Amino acid sequence: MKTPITEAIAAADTQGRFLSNTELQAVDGRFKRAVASMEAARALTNNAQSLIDGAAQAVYQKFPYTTTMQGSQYASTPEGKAKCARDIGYYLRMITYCLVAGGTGPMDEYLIAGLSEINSTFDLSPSWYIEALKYIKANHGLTGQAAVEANAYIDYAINALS
Amino acid sequence: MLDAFAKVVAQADARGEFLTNAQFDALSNLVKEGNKRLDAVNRITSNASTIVANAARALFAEQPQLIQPGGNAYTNRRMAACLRDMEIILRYVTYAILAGDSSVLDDRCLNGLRETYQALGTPGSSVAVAIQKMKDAAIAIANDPNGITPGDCSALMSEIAGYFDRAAAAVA
Ligand SMILES: *[C@@H](C)[C@H]1/C(=C/c2[nH]c(/C=C3N=C(/C=C4\NC(=O)C(CC)=C4C)C(C)=C\3CCC(=O)O)c(CCC(=O)O)c2C)NC(=O)[C@@H]1C
Ligand SMILES: *[C@H](C)[C@H]1/C(=C/c2[nH]c(/C=C3N=C(/C=C4\NC(=O)C(CC)=C4C)C(C)=C\3CCC(=O)O)c(CCC(=O)O)c2C)NC(=O)[C@@H]1C
Ligand SMILES: *[C@H](C)[C@H]1/C(=C/c2[nH]c(/C=C3N=C(/C=C4\NC(=O)C(CC)=C4C)C(C)=C\3CCC(=O)O)c(CCC(=O)O)c2C)NC(=O)[C@@H]1C
Repeated sequence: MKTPITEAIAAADTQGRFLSNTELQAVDGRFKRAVASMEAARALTNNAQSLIDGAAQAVYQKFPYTTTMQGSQYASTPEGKAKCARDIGYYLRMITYCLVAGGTGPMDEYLIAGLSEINSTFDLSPSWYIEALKYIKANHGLTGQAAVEANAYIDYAINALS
Repeated sequence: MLDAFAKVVAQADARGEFLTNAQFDALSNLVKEGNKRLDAVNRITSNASTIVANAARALFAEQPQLIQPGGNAYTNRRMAACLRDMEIILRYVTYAILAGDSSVLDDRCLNGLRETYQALGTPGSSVAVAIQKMKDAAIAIANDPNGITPGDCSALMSEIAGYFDRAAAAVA
């Protein structure tokens, strides 16, 4: 989709010209930061379930009715259960992409796009997620600059959820 | 469009799964060879003018019928449009290179060009030769040992050649 690179190659093209020096410096910086972001990405990848199933309860616990209040949009069924589970993972699997990609581009085109109508139409409370997000936001046990990066895309998501 | 990083993700997403250590590595390693890739794009971008001028000089000395009255490249008018063409193609390779993915190239350049020259009655095989010539020029320069920190680029250099070839097929 859209990354610091595609960004630059885009500008040069829409101006019908070869790449600028700046744009080049840009990719460089992109690469220079990549390191931490990547390593970060892996760490999250290696802690999928521990986080998914983690934030899982976090939402089931804070908002209990979603365990009994009968309704398609509720986890009061091995179905909604599985689904609210399917969903949670999706988000995680999306923040990593962003790290590996060096930008938000992947979330924008796969999840962020049309997020409203979707939550709307299927009746899905945005807070439902911003809660689970919070969970991971502080249980990914990251430090240094890797934590910087993750809690960056994390907020971005929260942002788009409000 | 897609860059080498996005590509890997797109695929991972299709199967809706996270990246396998394999994938992470592949990518991290690319970042490693980063610098090389940039001297690459830079060096080529910096000589676009020369690269062209020469591949063309060649091309026309090789196939001299295009400059004979009637030759598809006859008349300043067409000569210009020809060069413009080349430069255009090169310009897209550079993008592909920087991206480390032919995505862009194909989409915004290669796609249906084969047909284009045909409709125009432009020898699609003679356009392939002009490209080939640019690859050689382009590579010699990108991979030149002078003025740069000695190290290995054959791989990147092969990768580049691919994009060039990829395009030269699309028309021929
Ligand atoms: C294969 C192309 C040839 C080759 C390349 C080679 N280059 C480097 C290292 C560097 N390249 C740059 C260039 C840039 N960095 C940027 O941010 C930008 C954008 C403005 C550019 C153009 C830099 C700064 C370096 C490192 C410093 C240096 O010059 O030593 C290497 C070393 C790579 C590395 O350590 O990762 C190599 C091997 N070497 C060859 O022998 C081929 C002819
Ligand atoms: C979990 C935090 C809360 C919750 C979730 C819940 N979600 C659904 C259904 C859907 N979720 C999505 C979301 C996406 N689809 C996508 O393609 C993407 C991008 C990668 C996203 C983010 C969609 C489209 C649906 C509907 C279709 C489907 O089944 O996938 C349900 C089922 C709702 C229903 O009406 O059947 C549930 C229960 N529920 C909770 O109780 C939590 C608080
Ligand atoms: C030079 C290698 C050979 C050659 C070329 C030649 N090409 C044209 C005209 C066109 N070339 C293109 C190609 C592109 N236009 C674009 O915008 C892009 C980027 C996406 C590409 C790749 C097109 C569309 C044309 C037609 C319209 C135009 O001029 O832009 C000509 C002009 C022919 C004429 O009859 O006017 C020529 C001569 N000719 C040769 O002999 C070489 C083998």
